[PDB]
Amino acid sequence: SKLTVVGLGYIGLPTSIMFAKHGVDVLGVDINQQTIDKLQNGQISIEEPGLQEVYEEVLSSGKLKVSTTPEASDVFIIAVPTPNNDDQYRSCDISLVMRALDSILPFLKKGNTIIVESTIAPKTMDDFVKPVIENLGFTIGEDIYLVHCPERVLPGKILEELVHNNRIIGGVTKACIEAGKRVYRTFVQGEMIETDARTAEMSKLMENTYRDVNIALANELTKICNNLNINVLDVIEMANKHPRVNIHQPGPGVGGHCLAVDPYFIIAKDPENAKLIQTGREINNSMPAYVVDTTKQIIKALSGNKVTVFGLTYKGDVDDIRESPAFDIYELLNQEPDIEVCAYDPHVELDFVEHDMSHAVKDASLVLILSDHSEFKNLSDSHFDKMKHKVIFDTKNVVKSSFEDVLYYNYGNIFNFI
Amino acid sequence: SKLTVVGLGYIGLPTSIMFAKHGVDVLGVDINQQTIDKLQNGQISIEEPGLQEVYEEVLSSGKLKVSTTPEASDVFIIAVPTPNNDDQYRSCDISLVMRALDSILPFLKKGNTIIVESTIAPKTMDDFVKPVIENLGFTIGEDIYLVHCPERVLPGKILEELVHNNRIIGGVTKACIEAGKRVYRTFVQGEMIETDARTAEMSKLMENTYRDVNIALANELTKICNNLNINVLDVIEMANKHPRVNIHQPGPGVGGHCLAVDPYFNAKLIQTGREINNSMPAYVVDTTKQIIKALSGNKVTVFGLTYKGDVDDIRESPAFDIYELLNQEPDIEVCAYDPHVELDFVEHDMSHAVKDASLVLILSDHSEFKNLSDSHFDKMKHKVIFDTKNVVKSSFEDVLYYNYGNIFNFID
Ligand SMILES: NC(=O)c1ccc[n+]([C@@H]2O[C@H](COP(=O)([O-])OP(=O)(O)OC[C@H]3O[C@@H](n4cnc5c(N)ncnc54)[C@H](O)[C@@H]3O)[C@@H](O)[C@H]2O)c1
Ligand SMILES: NC(=O)c1ccc[n+]([C@@H]2O[C@H](COP(=O)([O-])OP(=O)(O)OC[C@H]3O[C@@H](n4cnc5c(N)ncnc54)[C@H](O)[C@@H]3O)[C@@H](O)[C@H]2O)c1
Repeated sequence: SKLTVVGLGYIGLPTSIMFAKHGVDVLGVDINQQTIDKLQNGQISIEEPGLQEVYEEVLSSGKLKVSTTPEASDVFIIAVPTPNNDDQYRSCDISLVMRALDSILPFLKKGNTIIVESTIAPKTMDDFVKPVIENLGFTIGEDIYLVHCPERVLPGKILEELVHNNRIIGGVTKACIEAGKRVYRTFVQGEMIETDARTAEMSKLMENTYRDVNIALANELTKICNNLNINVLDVIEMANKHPRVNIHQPGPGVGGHCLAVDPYFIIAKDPENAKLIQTGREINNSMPAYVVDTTKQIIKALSGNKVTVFGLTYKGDVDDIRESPAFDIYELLNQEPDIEVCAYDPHVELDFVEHDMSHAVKDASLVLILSDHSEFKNLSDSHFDKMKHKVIFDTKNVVKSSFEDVLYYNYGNIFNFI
Repeated sequence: SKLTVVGLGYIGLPTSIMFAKHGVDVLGVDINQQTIDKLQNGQISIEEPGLQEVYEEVLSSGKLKVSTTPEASDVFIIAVPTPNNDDQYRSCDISLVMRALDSILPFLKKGNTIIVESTIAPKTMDDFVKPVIENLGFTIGEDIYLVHCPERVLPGKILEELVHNNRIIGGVTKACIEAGKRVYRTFVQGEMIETDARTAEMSKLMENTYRDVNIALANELTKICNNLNINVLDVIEMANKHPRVNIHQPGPGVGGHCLAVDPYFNAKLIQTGREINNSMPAYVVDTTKQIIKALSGNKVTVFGLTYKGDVDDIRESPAFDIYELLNQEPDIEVCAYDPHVELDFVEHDMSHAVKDASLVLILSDHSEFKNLSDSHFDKMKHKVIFDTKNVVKSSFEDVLYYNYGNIFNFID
């Protein structure tokens, strides 16, 4: 048993380290010479706790070797990025999987297994991958095995997730399913959910679509509830008491790498039919503007100009931005000339970001909480003493503590100020 | 103690039967003399398993009396229908509730309790009910008590749910909450969820909105999946393996229900969801045409005319909407088979309905459809089923079975 991994990023690198730790002879392949040199030198390319340690032993074992050129293997894994095409429908860009596939093609031998771990649009495996392979003479389920196994990981111990998480084996043939089951069985303690390529592709993208549409509903309800002087949050809690009702929570928008990427892979496949998914996307995309307009309303009624943003990340307790509605709000609030913007975020390290809470809140006429950081769960009137007007507008409903001098506004209270 | 229920249908009648069964002197009111006469004669107006039996004893006890006119009571319960204001919004027509409110107004006395059990649009209790009452001289939380307690009925386990299910008492004042609690405490073993009128109103509507939007997603996926030659049903089952993913099932549309929208109307997602669910009858009709184009004949047998399975309600039914459309189509011969629907144009015998039919279209999830063999469909011209509710669980040999996940296989 020999294995190749094409694309050695947040997915590829840990996948290589996992198979090599488990005795498989692994070749790691990347377009980046920087990444290759850095790995050949003995250093990991991505920031992950204790991964550098597990890599060290693995590279010394001779079980992991990194090249820019693939070689004949028993199994090939494509873990390259899938960007959202600049276009109207934000189509899946399968362009990177296609060139990775091309690089694998000359080293293919009968009996081999190809795995696409990258997020792909429905019918990619069948209408794009399958043809290119079958054309060489190979026959899916006989000479070669095609599997889509969408790999997703939280930087909260990626290796742990690689072992224990439930996996979807989406093979082109029932044979491809067995071939892919054979491959992940080396370390997967989790369940091997058997299905065909198209279902595994559609299903994975459905998981993020159900989420996005259901957040779009909660966000839309917040807009309706605020105009009707109804507490959206109290309403969601009531209605959710029904076993068949699972209304999601509102927020400052929908960022995430997957959460905003994935629903667009479905739209682009049949744009005229995906009206609900599109609408869902528009509503979630409008939340930064809804928050900015509300922020503008608050500062007009009060004297002060300064507003302190609390949270710049897409998720709580992460130092990751890049895919954040919280950053989008800050950027917009800054651009507004009649608004003075002050940053505050304990997780990410940046130049324009203030790290002493008191100086950030100093003379501020609003605290716009945008991320659900655990540090925000407990906050007293003392933290906000330096403010011009002690008033918080929480969009993530993270503040659980009690206030006396501070005016607290949720997505369920904001109509009480306006 | 005297209680008055205005409207004796699927809600009002069981509510009357429950309070009377618990020793309250109940006065059932309905606008329909037929319903009044049948109840006075000793027969229930709605089809429900252990209900005619519990009514019999209750009527004999003298605890339940039915009139067309209300009278002074200690508590008034409005359980009239709330139709949809004809929109792609599906707002709440409160006119029947407002009608019922008028009919009770002259019998109001200080200390009384008014309960609106009907589904109402947000801020109804505050902007519509509250003013009309306060105008007479009454003061909410002092003279009289206004409560919105939206029901949730499950035909079959109706009376059982009436006792064990958790209830939302939505009072205009904290006093109104206590007043409504005194009433339901006579039989409610379940929890009394204390809240204000607007939250109780908005939540029932939200419960309905989550459902509609989530069905609109499953229906939209079916349209996408069929064009991509993917099985929607297999996809839903896979994705639902995730604990925080609960994709709903597709269907032949969504039957009439009030939504979390203010009638004054933006509400883009709820509107879109409504349009998609409203297009399902046409999608099914178009698919039916296609099936009939590839086969010979014109006959198609519609199996189910109701919005829900094991019910007789044809009101605002997508199954009825399909039948109506299929009839209107000149190149199509239509036949309706529903065991629960007592109507003139509806065929009683399954064999005569399927006789020379080129297609059998299942539109309702009736328990009788769960188990079906090739023998039932022997009289057909072409033995082929297009199930929209995925109710058929049984196995076939000569019959061609199609689902929302299979239709693309009929080579179209
Ligand atoms: N970020 C995640 O943990 C995550 C979560 C969900 C889904 N995914 C899916 O996996 C994909 C990859 O994510 P990632 O975080 O590993 O990306 P990444 O940027 O961290 O790594 C991609 C790597 O592939 C290399 N590469 C690109 N094209 C190549 C080619 N043609 N041949 C060889 N190497 C090539 C790049 O140099 C880079 O090192 C995502 O785009 C998405 O489809 C990832
Ligand atoms: N069908 C259900 O079990 C159900 C489920 C959810 C919500 N609801 C809510 O309850 C409402 C009623 O449902 P239902 O199934 O009982 O309807 P229904 O048609 O079975 O009964 C309504 C009864 O009220 C009577 N009526 C109408 N207007 C009246 C008036 N102004 N004065 C006196 N009587 C009047 C009618 O004659 C009829 O007998 C629904 O529209 C909805 O708001 C019902």
